[PDB]
Amino acid sequence: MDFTKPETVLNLQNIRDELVRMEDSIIFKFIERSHFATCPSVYEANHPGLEIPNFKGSFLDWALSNLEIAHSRIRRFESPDETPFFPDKIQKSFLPSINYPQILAPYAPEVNYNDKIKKVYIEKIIPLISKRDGDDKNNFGSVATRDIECLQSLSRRIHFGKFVAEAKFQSDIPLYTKLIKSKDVEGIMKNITNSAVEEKILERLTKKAEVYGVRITPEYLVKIYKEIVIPITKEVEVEYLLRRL
Amino acid sequence: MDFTKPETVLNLQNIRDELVRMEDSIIFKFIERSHFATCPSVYEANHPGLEIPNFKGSFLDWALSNLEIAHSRIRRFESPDETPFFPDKIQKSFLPSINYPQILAPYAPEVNYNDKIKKVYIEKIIPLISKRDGDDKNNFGSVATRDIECLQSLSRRIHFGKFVAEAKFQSDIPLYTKLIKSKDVEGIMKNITNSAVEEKILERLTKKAEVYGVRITPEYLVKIYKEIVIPITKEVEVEYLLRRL
Ligand SMILES: N[C@@H](Cc1ccc(O)cc1)C(=O)O
Ligand SMILES: N[C@@H](Cc1ccc(O)cc1)C(=O)O
Repeated sequence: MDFTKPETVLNLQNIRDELVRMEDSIIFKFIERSHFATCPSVYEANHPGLEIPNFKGSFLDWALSNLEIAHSRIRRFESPDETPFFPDKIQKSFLPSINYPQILAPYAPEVNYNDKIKKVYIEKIIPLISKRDGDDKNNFGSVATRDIECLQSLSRRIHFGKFVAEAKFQSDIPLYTKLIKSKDVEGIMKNITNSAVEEKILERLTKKAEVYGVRITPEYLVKIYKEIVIPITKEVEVEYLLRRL
Repeated sequence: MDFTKPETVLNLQNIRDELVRMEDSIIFKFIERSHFATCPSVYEANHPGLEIPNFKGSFLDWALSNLEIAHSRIRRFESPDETPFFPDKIQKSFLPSINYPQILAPYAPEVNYNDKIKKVYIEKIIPLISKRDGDDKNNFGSVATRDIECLQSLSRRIHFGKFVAEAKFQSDIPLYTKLIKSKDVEGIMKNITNSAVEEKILERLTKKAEVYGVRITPEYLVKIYKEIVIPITKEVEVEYLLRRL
């Protein structure tokens, strides 16, 4: 797959493979973060305790923004692959700009979920995967980096659902146009996902978790994933598809 | 293991576990980088082609330094765990300084291998693990990040050999003092490593590689590791130990 070649992106088996790569990650990112306590202070807004000059926003926010700025000068946020959490602060690169051919529909950028992702990460995911609850002041830096990477993995995967949904639409125009025209959510819902194949994916994902690393059993993790992360993946697909005509 | 508790660091089973975590990584970092071409320009000194203002040094150097500066403000380079590649440019943190009790001998900082690590990475490792040779200009940023992470994993592991060797020395003072006093390298050599246990580690490591991802077979990779990386690990142990009295 290459984002400079539409045909290679819209290819179903290719995306199929890409996801396997971007879904295994989120799982590896979670297993990493699961070695630290909850560290509420790392998220409490306005960074209570850290003397950050006029910064307003959690410690996590400062760190993530700070690291997104550093990562941008090397073209990280120019690929249709990446969507930053702080667009208003990412710098430009001293490397040549790459011509990425249009693949998705124009409105595509309007379909952004970043703020939702971080909200479920911090409120719903963290409490479940932490080693324990409480601030671990000697690891605020380690923990913060972990979140930034778990946020980065959740985003890229979730937002890749526009390509996943665009490839699908185009794989069967006649079918989707009808579903879309009748604003039939559930119709769309059942055609972009096969229970038979989704489960085998999760069965594979569980096996990876165990062999990788790991209080949190492999199967329990895959369910945290299946029940809090998956639903958001599909919200991007149906939103995109509905306004596709 | 906690670097604020000497007893928990010097603990043999703990380090045993830590390595398993820091050795599996290097392997995951290699499998990642193995999806890109060699990109010689990314290493060619003085960055031929990239208009970097008075910078002198490869593109990799600019990137790595740039990202080490960003990672430092969150205490990354204060833990006895991390040793930067560009000490003369890492900033300070706006977070409280952590009191890390002395564990290793005073001369410890003199035993630095960073420049060797990057030299074997770029000249010996890259040519073997790349998908192919040649510049892949549309990925110089992706590739560069991969190296930074493979450099970061190689370092932390290799330099952790001072703790690994200090724990050993202290685990059997009488034994090591004799070996050291006679400047008996091979003696030291055979006592810090058991062929029986080293192989089981590699056997385990191979299994991980396969299940993780993967031209480069799992077993072939583990050998690249065993033959170019391991030797440097032991060079840190014997150097440290020799000047331990
Ligand atoms: N664990 C230390 C040092 C550290 C910080 C950030 C890192 O990415 C790595 C290590 C801290 O949290 O202060
Ligand atoms: N692959 C693109 C964008 C990119 C850069 C750096 C990254 O960390 C990620 C993506 C590039 O190399 O320019």
